[PDB]
Amino acid sequence: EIKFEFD
Amino acid sequence: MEFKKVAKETAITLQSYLTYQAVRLISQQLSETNPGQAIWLGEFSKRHPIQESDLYLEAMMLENKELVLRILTVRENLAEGVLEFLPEMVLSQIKQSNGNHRRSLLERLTQ
Amino acid sequence: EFKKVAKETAITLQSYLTYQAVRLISQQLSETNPGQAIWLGEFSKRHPIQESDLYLEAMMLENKELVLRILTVRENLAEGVLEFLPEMVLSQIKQSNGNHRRSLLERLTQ
Repeated sequence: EIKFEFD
Repeated sequence: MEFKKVAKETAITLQSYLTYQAVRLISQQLSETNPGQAIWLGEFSKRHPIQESDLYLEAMMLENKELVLRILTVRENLAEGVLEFLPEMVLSQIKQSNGNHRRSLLERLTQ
Repeated sequence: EFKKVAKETAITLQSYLTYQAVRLISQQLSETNPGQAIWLGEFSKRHPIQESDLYLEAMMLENKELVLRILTVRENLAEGVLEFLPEMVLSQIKQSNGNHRRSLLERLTQ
């Protein structure tokens, strides 16, 4: 898994 | 009002998201086509916050230029296949989530 | 064609808008009641806004008034913003694609 997150 | 700033931030985040989403689809293919490439990509993705689209891509340049070009293409295909359906889907989903949440809590008060 | 990617993107967009709502409200609070802004600050450390329904639910155990305020603001933000994004992101990606392409090809030279 490559994760996406909003800073 | 002035929902313009929020829109700028949202569009940026979306751009980065779709990039992520391309990198994802590509890595799916590599895991099946060129497993070493696939794992390379993972190890790269860990060194670089993919949600910094541009930083991510500028860094990638310096290491695997063919892949960078591929992402830019895959992301834009995704962008076109997906964007029009978004305002409906989100607004509709928000209304629904809004519904359930209100019911849930407005009823939780009687408990 | 890419329905499963539409699903995941909308879900993100939902949570992102929830996030953005918590961010306006957090600014108002920081003026109005400092006490709650601090609280909302650390609430967001204990619960990831990116999984927004779980976030709102957890908040219900603590500040139901706010959960409700979030729901209203997030839908407003949605209304103001959603219909604009597909022109915006597209034309942005295109631009970006252009600049990355130019920049990559010019490195092959220099």
